[PDB]
Amino acid sequence: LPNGNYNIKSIFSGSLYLNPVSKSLTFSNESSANNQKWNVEYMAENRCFKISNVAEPNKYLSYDNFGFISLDSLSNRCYWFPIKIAVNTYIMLSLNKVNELDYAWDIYDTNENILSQPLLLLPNFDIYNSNQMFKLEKI
Amino acid sequence: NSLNDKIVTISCKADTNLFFYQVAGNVSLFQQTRNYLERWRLIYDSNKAAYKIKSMDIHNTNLVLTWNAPTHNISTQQDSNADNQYWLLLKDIGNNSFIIASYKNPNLVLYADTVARNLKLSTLNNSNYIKFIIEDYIISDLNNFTCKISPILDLNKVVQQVDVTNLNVNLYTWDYGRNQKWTIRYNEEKAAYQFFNTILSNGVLTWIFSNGNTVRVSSSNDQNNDAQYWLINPVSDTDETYTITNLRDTTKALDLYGGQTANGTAIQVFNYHGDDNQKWNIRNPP
Amino acid sequence: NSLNDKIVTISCKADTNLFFYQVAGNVSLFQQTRNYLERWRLIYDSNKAAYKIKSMDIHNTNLVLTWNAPTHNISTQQDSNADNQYWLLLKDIGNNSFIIASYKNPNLVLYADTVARNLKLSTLNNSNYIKFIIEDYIISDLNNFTCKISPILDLNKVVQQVDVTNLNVNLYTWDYGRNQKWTIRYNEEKAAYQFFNTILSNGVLTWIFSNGNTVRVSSSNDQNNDAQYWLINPVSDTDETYTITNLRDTTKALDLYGGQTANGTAIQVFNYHGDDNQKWNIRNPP
Amino acid sequence: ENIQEINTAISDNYTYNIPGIVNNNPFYILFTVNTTGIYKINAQNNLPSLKIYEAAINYITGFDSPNAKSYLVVLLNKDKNYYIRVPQTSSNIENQIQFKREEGDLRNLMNSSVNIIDNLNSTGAHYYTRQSPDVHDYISYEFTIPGNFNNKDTSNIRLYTSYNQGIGTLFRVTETIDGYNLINIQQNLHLLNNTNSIRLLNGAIYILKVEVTELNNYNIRLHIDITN
Repeated sequence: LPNGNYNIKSIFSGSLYLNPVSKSLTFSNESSANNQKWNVEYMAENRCFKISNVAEPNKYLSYDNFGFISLDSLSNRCYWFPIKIAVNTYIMLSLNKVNELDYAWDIYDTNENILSQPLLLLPNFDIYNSNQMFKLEKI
Repeated sequence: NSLNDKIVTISCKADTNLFFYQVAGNVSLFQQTRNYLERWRLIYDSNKAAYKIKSMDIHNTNLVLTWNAPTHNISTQQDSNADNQYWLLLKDIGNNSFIIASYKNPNLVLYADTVARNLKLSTLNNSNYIKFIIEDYIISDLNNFTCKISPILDLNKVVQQVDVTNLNVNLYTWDYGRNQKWTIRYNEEKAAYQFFNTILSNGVLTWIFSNGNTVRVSSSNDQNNDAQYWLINPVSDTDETYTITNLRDTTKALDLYGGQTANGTAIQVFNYHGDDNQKWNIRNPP
Repeated sequence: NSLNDKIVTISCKADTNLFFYQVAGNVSLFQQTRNYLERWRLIYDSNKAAYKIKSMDIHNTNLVLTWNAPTHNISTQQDSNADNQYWLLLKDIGNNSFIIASYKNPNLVLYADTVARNLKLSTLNNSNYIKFIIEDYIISDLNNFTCKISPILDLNKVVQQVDVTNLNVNLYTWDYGRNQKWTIRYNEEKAAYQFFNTILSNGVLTWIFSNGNTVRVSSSNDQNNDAQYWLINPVSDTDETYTITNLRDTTKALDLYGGQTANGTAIQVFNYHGDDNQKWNIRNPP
Repeated sequence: ENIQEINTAISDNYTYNIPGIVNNNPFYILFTVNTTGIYKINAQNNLPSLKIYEAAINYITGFDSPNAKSYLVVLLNKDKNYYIRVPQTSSNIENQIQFKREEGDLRNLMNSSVNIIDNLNSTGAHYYTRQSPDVHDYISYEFTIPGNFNNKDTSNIRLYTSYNQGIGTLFRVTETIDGYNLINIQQNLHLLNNTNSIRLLNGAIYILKVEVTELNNYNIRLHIDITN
């Protein structure tokens, strides 16, 4: 996964884009703004990726003590371990085991509708959970 | 078809002195008010198997507990019957507490932020911060309430025990005496209340069916007497007014002898009639 | 603790014909067997406020439902009282079903894969795949069970209705007729059962209390007669033997007249003493 | 045919730049590995395809089809020598040969060339002709099912051979920062005139590893017919 700026999308929708809304992360209508742009940087020492918001470049995708993905300053919670499962489809694990499991970005859907859902961090067991699949589109 | 349409208070297992409190669209956690600001009607939708939680606010009558998805915030918004306004009420058996999960995303449940005094969300875990006590508002208001009890025919009079040794019960003018105050206790098992007189450690208001129609207080370490127990029913469209019916014989309401607003008038039971010497004001002693 | 030590079956809200079934450490979803392979003892720990779900397997006596962390798989493993062997039983009120959450990680709950016919852990959603029916195993076994009923004094004879027009109930040699078969139905509200004779549509075993100790079949569109309803209590050490007591007066037990075993012998009610003529085998019709 | 040499024994990672002045001729690279292990070897964009030889000199794997994309996955012993035949770059852009030690699932692919298939844009018939490995030797194919991926949309894939009999193993491919992950989804697939279809996810990547069990033709021709 090359370094650079990406849009981030759920496989449930090709027209909804990851952005912060208050302290949550959600997928929204295309804005063409910096807040839908994500700077992916590989970290050689731990073989993971940190992912910062272009609009707020000192804030990274992280997670809180409540099960939500968040946008925070750098910490070991900001390291993501992706599993590429298709062209530019990924499962995004936290680098750290959480509650001694793999945990992954997870977006809840109601009949494939994700509007207004917050992105959460939930257990991962395999590569087939649709709610854990995300598109990284270079742009 | 058990909680549906019930008006309840909701308090925190992590802090039983904090209740869900609503003012102008804002939901917080606040001490007990015994008024509509902390009352909620549970409105069941049978096809969703989930509930709307609706504020009994007398000014804005259409506000329901709402998750402001995708944020961490909970507020009250106009009822639009939206998924973010429905909640699964999951009773944790053995614990007698509830988890309250969002219908819109059942992985997320209410979390009591007791330091911030407001509501948040969390995935499920074992902490007390996601457990809640849901109680019929009358029980909630009266349980462990220390009150004074007045006939509506003379508010300045009061049901009293006579003294620490004379365990008889008569009417007398309010003088703030401990013999004139009652700590109400709800017994979840018998689904009824007892009135503990505060001049005794274990003296409770007891219908002495033996001498027919009369009422004294006596020891509460007599264990299985269902005349030591009472039912309290709100007189319709009041705030403080109730009927008090005895457990052993629910036709037998607590009665002010003859309607006589006078000192020393006997307190007894009589057959129910909805008639004014059988209505009572239960209030905080000023 | 109202569930502590209870023996239950657990079936799928998604497919009520599928039950949790255990053999040699494997948990699967299987059709009803009415035997120990589908029975589980709920074991409460008050400190954790969570339950072990212990298989009633007769050979391996210490197997409990276990989450195979970090995978999403479930199995039965030896009981070591581990957090991954404890479960929160969360009753979804109004839906009469349970969500069963891992105590080790309540983010995850049991999910029924009805096409692989096994269980896994899953995050929450609003589907019936995460909802289960937990039922006392006797109610589970007998509810909607079409049976024949025999006195233990002679298992070759059955309690029968005489014929379609003759509503009397007597003892006769088993001949496979529908007047000799009964469909048991549990009434949720009454917490009691009826026995519908299969030769009729709405005819139930009834104590004719206005005629002393007589029992006959009569119609079940007589609606509030407790005399139409029965308690069915297992006899210890036995798989098929029950005492059957009348809901109107539980001291009245289904009774074989005299303990006589001849064809035609009366079936009646009598004061309960637990003699052999008040014990009944409820069995599959061969 | 100028033989060049990587004098230093390579380990884990190595990149060798084609001079460019040797592109007008088939040319060889002599090398050895620091430690015995399974290596992925390829040109810059898997182009051109490479051949590898053991040094007696013995052909191991690889072929020579012009404009055919491929990479080699081979078990290399630190005791022996190895030759890489690079074919004619009839286009004077400078190429690079990449050597990488594989510690993960790609080890399932030794020893074989993996053909990059990139013309599966639709339903219908497709086939691919390469020089056939001898009996018990392997040839692999990495392809992507046409369509957009949604973990639901799916196509019927008929995989078969024309003349040679072969046993196929089908893998599902995912990728992390550490290279490929492989899920072995099918085994023992008899390819010669196989009439069984397989439903595979649209937009997903798969690898078919084929073991030649009967050499009836100098070439092996793999058919991937797609229906919906």
